[PDB]
Amino acid sequence: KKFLPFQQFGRDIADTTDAVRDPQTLEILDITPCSFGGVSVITPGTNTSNQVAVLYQGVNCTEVPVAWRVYSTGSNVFQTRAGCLIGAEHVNNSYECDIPIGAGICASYQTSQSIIAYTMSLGAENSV
Amino acid sequence: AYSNNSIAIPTNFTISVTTEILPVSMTKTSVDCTMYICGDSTECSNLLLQYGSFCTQLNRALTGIAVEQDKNTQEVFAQVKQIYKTPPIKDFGGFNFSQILPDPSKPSKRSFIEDLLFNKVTLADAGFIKDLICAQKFNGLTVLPPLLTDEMIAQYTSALLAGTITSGWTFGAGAALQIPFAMQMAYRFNGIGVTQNVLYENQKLIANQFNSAIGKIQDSLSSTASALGKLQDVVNQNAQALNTLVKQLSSNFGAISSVLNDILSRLDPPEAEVQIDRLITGRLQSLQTYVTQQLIRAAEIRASANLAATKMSECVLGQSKRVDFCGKGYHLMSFPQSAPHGVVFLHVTYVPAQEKNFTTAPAICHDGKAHFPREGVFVSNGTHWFVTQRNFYEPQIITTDNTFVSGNCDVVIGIVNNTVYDPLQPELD
Amino acid sequence: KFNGLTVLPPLLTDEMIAQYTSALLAGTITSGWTFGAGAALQIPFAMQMAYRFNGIGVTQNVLYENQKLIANQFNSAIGKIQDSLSSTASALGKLQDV
Amino acid sequence: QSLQTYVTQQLIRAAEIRASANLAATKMSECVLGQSKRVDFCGKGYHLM
Amino acid sequence: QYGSFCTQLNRALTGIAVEQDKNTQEVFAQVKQIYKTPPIKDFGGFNFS
Ligand SMILES: *[C@@H]1O[C@H](CO)[C@@H](O[C@@H]2O[C@H](CO)[C@@H](O)[C@H](O)[C@H]2NC(C)=O)[C@H](O)[C@H]1NC(C)=O
Ligand SMILES: *[C@@H]1O[C@H](CO)[C@@H](O[C@@H]2O[C@H](CO)[C@@H](O)[C@H](O)[C@H]2NC(C)=O)[C@H](O)[C@H]1NC(C)=O
Ligand SMILES: *[C@@H]1O[C@H](CO)[C@@H](O[C@@H]2O[C@H](CO)[C@@H](O)[C@H](O)[C@H]2NC(C)=O)[C@H](O)[C@H]1NC(C)=O
Ligand SMILES: *[C@@H]1O[C@H](CO)[C@@H](O[C@@H]2O[C@H](CO)[C@@H](O)[C@H](O)[C@H]2NC(C)=O)[C@H](O)[C@H]1NC(C)=O
Ligand SMILES: *[C@@H]1O[C@H](CO)[C@@H](O)[C@H](O)[C@H]1NC(C)=O
Ligand SMILES: *[C@@H]1O[C@H](CO)[C@@H](O)[C@H](O)[C@H]1NC(C)=O
Ligand SMILES: *[C@@H]1O[C@H](CO)[C@@H](O)[C@H](O)[C@H]1NC(C)=O
Ligand SMILES: *[C@@H]1O[C@H](CO)[C@@H](O)[C@H](O)[C@H]1NC(C)=O
Ligand SMILES: *[C@@H]1O[C@H](CO)[C@@H](O)[C@H](O)[C@H]1NC(C)=O
Repeated sequence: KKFLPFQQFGRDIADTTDAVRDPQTLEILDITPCSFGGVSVITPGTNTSNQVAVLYQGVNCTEVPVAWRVYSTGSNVFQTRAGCLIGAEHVNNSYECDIPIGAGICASYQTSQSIIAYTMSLGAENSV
Repeated sequence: AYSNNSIAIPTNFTISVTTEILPVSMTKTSVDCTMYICGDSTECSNLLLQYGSFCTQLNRALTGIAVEQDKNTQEVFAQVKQIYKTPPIKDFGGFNFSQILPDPSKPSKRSFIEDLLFNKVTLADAGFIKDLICAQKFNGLTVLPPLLTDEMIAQYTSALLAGTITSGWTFGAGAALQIPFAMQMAYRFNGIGVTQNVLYENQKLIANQFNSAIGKIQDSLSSTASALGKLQDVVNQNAQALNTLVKQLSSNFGAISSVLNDILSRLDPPEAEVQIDRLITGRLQSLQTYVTQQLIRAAEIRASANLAATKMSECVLGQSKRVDFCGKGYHLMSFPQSAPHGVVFLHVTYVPAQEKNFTTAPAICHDGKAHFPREGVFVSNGTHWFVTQRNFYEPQIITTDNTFVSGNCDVVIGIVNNTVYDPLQPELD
Repeated sequence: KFNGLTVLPPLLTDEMIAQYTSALLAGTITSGWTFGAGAALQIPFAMQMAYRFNGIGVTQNVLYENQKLIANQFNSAIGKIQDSLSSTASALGKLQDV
Repeated sequence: QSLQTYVTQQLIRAAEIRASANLAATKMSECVLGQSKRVDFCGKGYHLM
Repeated sequence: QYGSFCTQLNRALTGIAVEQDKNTQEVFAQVKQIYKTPPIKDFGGFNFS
């Protein structure tokens, strides 16, 4: 941004500063908020098992290791258009949707049992 | 020109195609209290715990709306659970469906008209992994992606068309049963009361009219701007509401300042509380207003989505007889297309034209007997009498195979004299 | 009214609505159900009733032999409607509630 | 606060009236401009007009 | 010092006010020619007066 020589700040629609001028070396710095988002826990019933997977919404995976932490070791970290998914492994088959994660992805609990994530299937194919 | 012995009958017809747009869903949104009100402040949070469970309730409400949206889409589009395909050879009797069938030369296999529709509407907040966009987002406001991507809805729509044109209305009741297309159309005329030999003798005419009507839809859509107002309104309203919510963070509500870090960096706690409390009250009221109006809009959209599901079941998978439910005229058939946040129906309909004048009568007295039409009506060409069907002028001689007898001819008001020809006697003649 | 409160007039006056209704009746009784699908095509009234019995599964024969009986019953029914309306008070509750 | 209460209740009533108006439009279109076969949609008995 | 409560209230009430006229238009404007009934009233014995 080209602060003119007489200017000092830059404000937001909600009256929050988002640029500034360093009072010693007169240069312009942008200010950006840190990352935030929800946390979704995906579970089969407690009657069936005590295992879970975790979804960090709208957050690129790298920043989860940056910031309980007994899962982020991973070995099965996966990046979906809905966020960063941890604790579930990716298969190549397509089934019908069981628990909806979003953006076309669902997850289920199956086989030595685990939690798998796949792309839902619309139905069988047929030619008249 | 009403009169008590005059009738008017059509002599030609016209095939009409028209469009209808319906909203189905809207944008899923999520808001976080403790960020919207007390951003990054522990004093404010401890002050907010004294209100109990307002914020849990707000989150539950918004989540309910968010789920209901996906339910809406599922009801409207998932009417079939096999993905039919159309054969490679396109001998459809002379009808041309090129502008509504899928097109492989695009990354998303959408047809021509679906591309026009997707370029007409200017959507925002797509929600996928990431301008007023970020200014909004920086305050606890997020947008979630829908469950069905835009490339799956297109598959559903192409399945519905392929089924409709290769099998008819049978795939909506059981297994799909094939049948040539021209014979399908003959059935669909017997549906509206026109004899079926009218199609086999005017087949090229009908095909040409259908093709031209599709062409006009195409250009009229490719030119005019305000076709899709109904969808744009939804988008606009959502954007506006969200914008005003963000603006309300600049107000004082009577404190010394609208910035929370200034109140915290000047005064000592026992006097900072008196000010922070005022800020909390104002902002909490702002959220409640937002959530209430969102609930009411969601109810409206649900009503519209149920209507669209009914039209899909009754106009596309069958042939409707309810008047003006699937267009103006006598319904023949319909085709679906998808548009951003909604659906578009193309209704194909039959409209008579070229009418003429005749004189009529209710019955015929022959030998002290009264003959009535089995199906049709008696008309006079000026000197002679004929029977015809009611929707298309096509006269025939009066015999004892297309009339039936009942009573003598002393009681009907307006009966006329003529002769009724017996088919067997000329064989015996 | 004297505290910021106002009432606006509707766009369609009460004579335009009456014109619309009279148009609908005239079309219905002179042409049948054809004016809702295209151009209006005329047809005598008795024959239109014969069609409308064929619509419910009764032969059209039945009407032409019983025409005066049917006409009389229709007229009497309309008469009862009007006087019953002219007598009882709470017919229109649904509107008064609004 | 009094104004906000007023406006909210008015919005809900308006929604109810809209539903009723859609029903009336359908009855005009199907009972008057045609002959209906849906049972009890246009009265009790077999519909004529 | 409260900002935009009043623009919101006026906006809501205006929305309702317009929707009313939309309702009436939908119900009654089903035709777009104004038919007339003939001067002679030979309707077969029925009486619509
Ligand atoms: C059937 O005949 C009637 C009566 O001749 C026609 O109605 C007349 O049409 C002319 C031309 O527009 C008018 O000047 C007369 O006023 C009409 N008569 C009445 C009573 O209104 C009618 O046009 C004819 N049908 C067709 C299809 O032409
Ligand atoms: C169906 O109609 C389309 C028109 O949209 C026809 O495709 C056009 O065919 C002409 C004939 O040479 C070409 O000049 C155009 O460039 C074509 N348009 C497009 C968009 O490809 C198509 O041929 C018709 N179907 C059949 C079987 O003829
Ligand atoms: C029914 O109407 C159609 C359409 O007007 C008539 O066919 C058209 O005739 C004109 C002149 O010959 C040309 O536009 C074409 O020959 C036809 N149009 C199309 C689109 O094919 C037809 O003649 C009319 N029916 C009768 C019996 O006259
Ligand atoms: C047709 O129109 C009306 C109804 O049949 C008749 O005029 C009046 O209608 C009332 C309706 O209750 C009846 O009491 C009478 O028939 C009439 N009242 C008076 C005071 O005259 C009219 O006579 C009927 N017949 C004709 C030829 O129009
Ligand atoms: C599941 O939990 C236990 C098994 O762990 C079983 O006894 C119980 O009946 C089950 N309850 C339900 C609701 O499935
Ligand atoms: C995630 O971040 C890495 C680097 O931080 C970047 O290379 C990658 O493109 C990002 N992916 C997404 C989906 O944001
Ligand atoms: C299996 O999945 C991997 C990525 O997970 C992909 O590269 C590969 O093409 C898939 N195999 C098949 C047959 O689809
Ligand atoms: C049709 O009417 C004319 C008189 O306008 C008549 O000459 C002709 O015979 C009639 N039709 C037939 C098939 O005779
Ligand atoms: C039709 O109107 C004429 C007019 O004079 C009349 O003579 C006749 O009885 C009426 N009814 C008919 C022709 O059935």
